[PDB]
Amino acid sequence: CCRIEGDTISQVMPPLLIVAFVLGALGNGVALCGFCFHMKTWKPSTVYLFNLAVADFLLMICLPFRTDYYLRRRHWAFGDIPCRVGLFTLAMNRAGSIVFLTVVAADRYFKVVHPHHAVNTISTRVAAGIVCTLWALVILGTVYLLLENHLCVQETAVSCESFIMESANGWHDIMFQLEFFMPLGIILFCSFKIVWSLRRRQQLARQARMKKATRFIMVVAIVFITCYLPSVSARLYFLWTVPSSACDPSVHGALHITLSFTYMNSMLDPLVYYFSSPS
Amino acid sequence: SIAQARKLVEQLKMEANIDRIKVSKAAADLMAYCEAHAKEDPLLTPVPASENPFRE
Amino acid sequence: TLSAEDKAAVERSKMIDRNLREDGEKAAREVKLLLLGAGESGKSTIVKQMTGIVETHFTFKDLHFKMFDVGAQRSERKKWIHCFEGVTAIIFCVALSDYDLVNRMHESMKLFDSICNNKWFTDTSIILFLNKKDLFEEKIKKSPLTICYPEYAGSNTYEEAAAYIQCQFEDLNKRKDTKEIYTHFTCSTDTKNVQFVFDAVTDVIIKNNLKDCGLF
Amino acid sequence: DVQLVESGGGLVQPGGSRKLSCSASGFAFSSFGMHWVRQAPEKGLEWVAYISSGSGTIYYADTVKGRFTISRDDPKNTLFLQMTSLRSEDTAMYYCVRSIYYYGSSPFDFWGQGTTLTVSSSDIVMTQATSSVPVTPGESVSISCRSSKSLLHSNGNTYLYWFLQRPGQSPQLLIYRMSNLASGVPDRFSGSGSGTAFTLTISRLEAEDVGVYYCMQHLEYPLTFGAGTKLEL
Amino acid sequence: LDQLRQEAEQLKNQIRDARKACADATLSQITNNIDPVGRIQMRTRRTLRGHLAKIYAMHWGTDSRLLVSASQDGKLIIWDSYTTNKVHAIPLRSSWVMTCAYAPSGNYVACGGLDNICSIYNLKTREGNVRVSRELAGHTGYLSCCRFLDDNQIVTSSGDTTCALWDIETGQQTTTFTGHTGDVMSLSLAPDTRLFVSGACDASAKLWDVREGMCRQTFTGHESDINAICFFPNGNAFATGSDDATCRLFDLRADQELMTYSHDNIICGITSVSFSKSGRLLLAGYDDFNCNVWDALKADRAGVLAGHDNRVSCLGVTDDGMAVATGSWDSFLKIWN
Ligand SMILES: O=C(O)c1cc(O)cc(Cl)c1
Repeated sequence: CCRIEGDTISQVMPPLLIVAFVLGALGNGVALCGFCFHMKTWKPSTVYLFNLAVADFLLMICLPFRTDYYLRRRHWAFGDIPCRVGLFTLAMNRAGSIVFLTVVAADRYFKVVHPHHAVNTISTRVAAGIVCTLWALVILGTVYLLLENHLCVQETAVSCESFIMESANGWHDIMFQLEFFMPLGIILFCSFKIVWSLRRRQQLARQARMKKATRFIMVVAIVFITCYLPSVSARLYFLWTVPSSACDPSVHGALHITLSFTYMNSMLDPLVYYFSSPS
Repeated sequence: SIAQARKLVEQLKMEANIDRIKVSKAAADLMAYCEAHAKEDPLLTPVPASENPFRE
Repeated sequence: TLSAEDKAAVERSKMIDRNLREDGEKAAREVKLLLLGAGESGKSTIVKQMTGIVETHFTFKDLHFKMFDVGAQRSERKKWIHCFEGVTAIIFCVALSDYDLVNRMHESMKLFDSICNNKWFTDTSIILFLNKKDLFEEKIKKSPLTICYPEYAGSNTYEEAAAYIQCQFEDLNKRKDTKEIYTHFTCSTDTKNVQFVFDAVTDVIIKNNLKDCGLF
Repeated sequence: DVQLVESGGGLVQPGGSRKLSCSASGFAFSSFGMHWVRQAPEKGLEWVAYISSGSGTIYYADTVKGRFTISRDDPKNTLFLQMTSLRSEDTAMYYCVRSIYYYGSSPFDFWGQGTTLTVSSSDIVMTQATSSVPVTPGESVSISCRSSKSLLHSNGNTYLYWFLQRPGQSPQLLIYRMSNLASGVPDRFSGSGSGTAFTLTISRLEAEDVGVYYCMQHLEYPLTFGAGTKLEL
Repeated sequence: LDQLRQEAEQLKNQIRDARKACADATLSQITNNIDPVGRIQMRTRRTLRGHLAKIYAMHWGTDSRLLVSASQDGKLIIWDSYTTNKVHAIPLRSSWVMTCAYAPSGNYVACGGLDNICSIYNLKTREGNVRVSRELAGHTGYLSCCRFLDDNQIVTSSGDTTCALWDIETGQQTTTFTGHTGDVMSLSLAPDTRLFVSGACDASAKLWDVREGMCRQTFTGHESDINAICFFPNGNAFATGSDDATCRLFDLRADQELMTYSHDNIICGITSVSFSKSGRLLLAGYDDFNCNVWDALKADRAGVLAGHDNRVSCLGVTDDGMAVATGSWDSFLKIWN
């Protein structure tokens, strides 16, 4: 492999991730407690929101160990299986959060654009079944790096990372690009249709709450894009010009801080979703 | 017509011709009944969980 | 630890629970509307296209409606008015031509004030129907509207008089933000009445759907 | 009124796969659990199978498990029982007993007419002691039944059922859960007892009371009947 | 006319004078030396979770184990309170139900509401299903209460200022009680099923005589509509729950008001009232989303039953007093002990 330089990250990244950790497990938890404590008569939308909160909560308990990899310069305390499971659960939680965001956006589109369609009448059990199917699909698609080896022990570094600065990677990078490029399109379509349909109403518009709702619709999409787009941009920049950008001192440190920037989407999701509802 | 006034007057005169007991002795009787039957009031005096039908 | 009979009883209870859940799921998809008026306002006329309470059942655009008419419930309105808390909308029907005397426009105003500014019907959208439009036009062609509105400054034209009456009726509600009042000039012998009711019901349904997801 | 009629019996060569059917009319068939009870010619009753309401629970006797199948057709109001690999032991008369279970219900309340089938050539043991006893009108005769396991459940009700088979007709339910009196049974019949000790008394009996008396348990499957106490004269 | 009005005025003045003369000491003075029951702790033993709409009435069975509850989804459900099992589920013809009853023998149940009809259902049928035994019609107003005198006699309270006594076998009113000037909203049979009382919307309660039919006494003192009434277990008193956030105790023999159960904290009305087995405690279901266990002899709050997310609409106590069941406008029941 390639032992790359390292330093500012260990100084810059751990503050951010600590920051994330704090807000995240805090909100996401309170959110889960609210879902399971005071929300009665679970509608199919509540199921989607609760599962998004659960995936987010798992992602928010995930970070700490990566924080370690950053306390120390580039070394890790553990060995093969903990890294195989750690990176797998990080990727699985990220994919689950994105999938549940897409599901929530599609559910809102169906509940505002076609209020009479049969999917509005879906019982809680069918929604739970769909959620379980989505979770199983996510786990099946993320098992791939669980069943692989990615420890690069160069010199004395004990490094363990899949977004390495070494000739890119296989289908993992394609999956990483797709898991942003498809949900971005779905969310943009749902938000645009919801806004257009809710604004075509003239009797319903002049209430200021149908205006707060259509403000939140665009806020959610703007937050999602502005938080995830830098990750795909930096990863694609690395994919490009690999012969020249191979193990660049700053491309590493741009990319790894850019994924930290990706991280707090999880921490802020509860604030945008549950902390803004009137319930 | 004015039959309603006659009916009301007859009802009032029928009501007024009743025997009235002292309020203090009625209260004493009520308190005596409550005290006598307080022995078998599970809501007042809780019953042990051994024979409580809703113990679970 | 249950015996055989206890297990069979539990199974029967589970089957009953399944049937109740299915019935409730089927019933939650039906739109419920409460029909109100002053008796002779024209409720029988609007209900015609499709000994206590009278329920009218009809279907429009694959949507199952259910209109309840209190009718001859000559009792304390506040003692049973909370039973209807939760209806999709309220169809308050009043006659535009009923303003001659024995005056009843003020009684209709009082009823509308009582119903609209009610604690139970805080958020239930009210659909207002102004029927007898042709008879009102005939009356206004001869008798001026000033006999009902002392503080009226306008000509004896149907358009502006009807607009003035609608404005006065609409200005009765207090909560102008959490409740909307829909006004339609019915008595047109078409399907416009049911289409207007369907549009209002769709708006209320969208508003209700915007609450379960927290988007409200 | 309520009517249970069965058909399908006759003569079967050994190894046959003949099917029994039972058509019910006069009650809400969809909310009743259906049993099959056979009776060998010179023997007593013997539980065969069972299917609950909605066909969610099916129990079989150890003798017929794997060879018999029981199914229902609720819209057609008919009950089936398919037998495969018939052996000479399976010669008996088959009944179509009905039972509904809830709090305070009376299971096994109505018994079918009964069809006869002839094939050519840890359970609770319920012993009824005496098998015959002569009686005279105006007397009082007590029938005694015994069980191995205690029939008193933790709920507080002992599951023991009393039946009476008059000569030539189907059995009828007399007492359910050892104390309650069934519907239509006169006050004359009375029953009591405790765990593993049950008695049924007939105070001031008369005619049309002759026949064998069977005691049945319902604490746990398979259900087991008694030998049957016969009353003559 | 004028003379009849003057006669009525002088008769009511004489009634008031006699009531004042017969009052010598309020029971608060007599009861000051008794030991208060103290805090009352109640826990939700069971939670019946079958309904799907507002619950308006419930009635305990005579065996103190079975109960029947009515809700706006057009369903009558009979519960086994010990195991929270559904014995029966009766779909009503009209979903607007405001009352429910359970026969003392357990064979029949009664239903009624805005349909002005008090139907009767047969629980124990040979067919194995629950059918309607007889529909009783003849009330020009909504039904507000109905009690089973026995398996053949039922007395109902209507919203057209009339109370009627029926006959299930025949289907027509044996007697009609007409004394009220407003909607009648409550009913309570005497322990001996010989008398009863009714709570009307004119802030007055009248004690009737079912045998012949006439108002024996009229009790006044409330300030608004009476929503619920209940006989004292002794049968010589009753309690009324009205819309002015007060509960009051009347005595039949003395013909006066004994105590008032009021506080400055509560301002909402009372929707249900029921005593305990010994009559020492009074349970009232307020609109505050919780019930208050009033110490009926000292008029002091002995506890609160706060477990409901909406207005408590029905409340009852078993015959043996082992439990109290409260049903609020959320489709929930709770058995407290
Ligand atoms: O799977 C992750 O979440 C992850 C992987 C990396 O190689 C670096 C970072 Cl910051 C995160």
